[PDB]
Amino acid sequence: DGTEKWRFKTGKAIEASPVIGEDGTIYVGSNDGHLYAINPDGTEKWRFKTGKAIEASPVIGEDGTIYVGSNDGHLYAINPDGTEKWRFKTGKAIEASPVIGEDGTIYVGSNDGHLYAINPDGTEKWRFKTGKAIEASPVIGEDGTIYVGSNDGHLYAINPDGTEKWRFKTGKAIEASPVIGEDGTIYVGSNDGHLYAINPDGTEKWRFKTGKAIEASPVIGEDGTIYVGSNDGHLYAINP
Amino acid sequence: DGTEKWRFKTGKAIEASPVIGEDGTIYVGSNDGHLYAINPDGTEKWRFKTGKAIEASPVIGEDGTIYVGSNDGHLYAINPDGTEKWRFKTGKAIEASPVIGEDGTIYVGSNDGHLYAINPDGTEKWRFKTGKAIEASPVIGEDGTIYVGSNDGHLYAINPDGTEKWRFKTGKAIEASPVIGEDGTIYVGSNDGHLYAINPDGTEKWRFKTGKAIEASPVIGEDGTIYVGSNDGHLYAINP
Amino acid sequence: DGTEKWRFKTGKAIEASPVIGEDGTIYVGSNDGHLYAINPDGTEKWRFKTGKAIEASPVIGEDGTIYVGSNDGHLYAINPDGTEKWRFKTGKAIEASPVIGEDGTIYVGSNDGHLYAINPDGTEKWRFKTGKAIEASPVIGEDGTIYVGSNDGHLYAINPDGTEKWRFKTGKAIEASPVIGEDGTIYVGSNDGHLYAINPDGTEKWRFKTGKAIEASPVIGEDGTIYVGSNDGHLYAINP
Repeated sequence: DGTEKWRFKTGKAIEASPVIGEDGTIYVGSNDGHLYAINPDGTEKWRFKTGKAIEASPVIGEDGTIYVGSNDGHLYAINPDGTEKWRFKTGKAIEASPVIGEDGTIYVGSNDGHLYAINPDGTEKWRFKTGKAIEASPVIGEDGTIYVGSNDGHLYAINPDGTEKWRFKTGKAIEASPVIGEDGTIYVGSNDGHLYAINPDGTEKWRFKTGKAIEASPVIGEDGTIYVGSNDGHLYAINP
Repeated sequence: DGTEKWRFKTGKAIEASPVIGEDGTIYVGSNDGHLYAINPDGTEKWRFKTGKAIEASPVIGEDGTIYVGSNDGHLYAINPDGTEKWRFKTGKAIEASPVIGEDGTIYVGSNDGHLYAINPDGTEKWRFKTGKAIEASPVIGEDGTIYVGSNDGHLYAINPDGTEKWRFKTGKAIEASPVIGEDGTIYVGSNDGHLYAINPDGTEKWRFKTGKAIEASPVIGEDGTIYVGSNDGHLYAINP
Repeated sequence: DGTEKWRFKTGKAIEASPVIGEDGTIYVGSNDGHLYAINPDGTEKWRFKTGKAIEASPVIGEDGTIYVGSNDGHLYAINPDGTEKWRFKTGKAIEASPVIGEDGTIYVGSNDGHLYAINPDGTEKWRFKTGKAIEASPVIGEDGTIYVGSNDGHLYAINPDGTEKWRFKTGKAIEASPVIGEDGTIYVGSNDGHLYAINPDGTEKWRFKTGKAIEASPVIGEDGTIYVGSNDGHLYAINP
């Protein structure tokens, strides 16, 4: 019917989608700086205040921990009861959701330029410096490789140990996460106008030219077609 | 009497009107990336190479410098002899001509969402955020239909062959990806404030009005409840 | 492979050059629907909210009223203090700037097919119906005849009372304003690839064939030579 079941009021705009935990608790971040945990009936289970607006959806670990990045520059790990498990400070805002690896390692990009890998107990496992701010979420390959784009124009493939597997130079800032095809091909769009297809070894498979910047990730069809939007007003379907 | 006096070939389409200098010189930008200076007899005085297509007409200051924006993202200041005076870098393409203040400041807009005021020596006086139009990744239904929301305010349903299956008109730009439910209902938020529920055939099933723009995708719970946040501060829970 | 399977136009957000008032204020219309008044120091003087994107530059009249068309269908009249003086509702989006006659009448085209004549107090003096959307501003000859091209392919010559003086058929949509020579000749470019020169009585003086569509208005040199760019790649100089 499309009728309102309930509405929950936070202090400022909600910019990131909510996420539902396994017991039905709904979590949403708000530009008022708080992460909210809402019961299915619409009543606040708890709030948790960070220092500034939360732009990115939170992410839930298998033990129920809630991970959220804040414009205050910290990644917060929050217990299911709303108490603080730990906080991990990067130097500038965190604009995109963290990602959790198989072993529970939490990867998060920061506007300070680094990709951070954080242990389940909150200590730094390592950092990886790039040229400029990281705007989009990292993506993990089937073999444990962590791919991350940077406003430095480069796509970085990072080993689980923190060392560089390789980098790939595009002409201009990358604003969106890459996507991994069925055969390990890594697709990523750049402000240079090109959609790039990278082989798992870091070599360029091909590149597809549009007229203006590509600002959202591509998505891959059942038959492997890659669909990408461009700032030139078109959606492109590209043969593999 | 309508006879050809001459013709001047460039690389690609000429999109904008030419501009005539004080001394009869005709300036014209080309999609070929170049700014051409043509003499009154049709011979070429000089050309000037930008990195990408020029879409808009150049402007001439009082001292004769020729200003021209390019899709390469730079505003170029050209001396009357055809040498570069300076260049001013923005993040994305410049699609409209600059305009010049009385004190000689050059104002230009960029696809990076800003209006730039540039001092006549090519340094930045200030910038003003004018609002970037955002677009989101497309989404694919399980029958193959590709769904993408547009800054013109439509959700487009595109068939796998590239033909339009239908379009659904919302009142303002759609900034976040649609989300499809079990029964195939297509959910999408608009900057007009509504969450829309579309049937697979492109007809409206219902609409749910919130106070302000919806900027992030909705999420469906396991019992069918639709959750969505709004720029009005609320997270709304909606029945199917 | 990496070759293009197809492309689909999803609607490009258009923006127009800013306009400078006589006190120094810079005016820009935005994708988000606002007209922004920016002080010369880069601070915001005010913002005026329309319902959808503004695609054409504002125009300022004698008394300082600021006129701006919106994709919400309305032509707006704003006071220098950013208050609404009046609004005028057309059937569809307004894509090109208005023009002000010598007697203060405000002329504007609409995607609904009509050219509207509006009094400085917001009431409708008349409306002229053409077959398809009006994409480019009208032009006023020195005897007060108002010329407007239309996507229906005709150039229309309208008397100041709103009655058709004459129409002139070209083969396809006219996208660019016409231009009037000193002897009264009306020059118009068509998507049929021809530059038309039209006598004040609506008879055809001549036509000049380029290879592809003409997207921008011709410009007349001081010696009468007509310059016009073409999508065929050339700039043409044509004798009067």
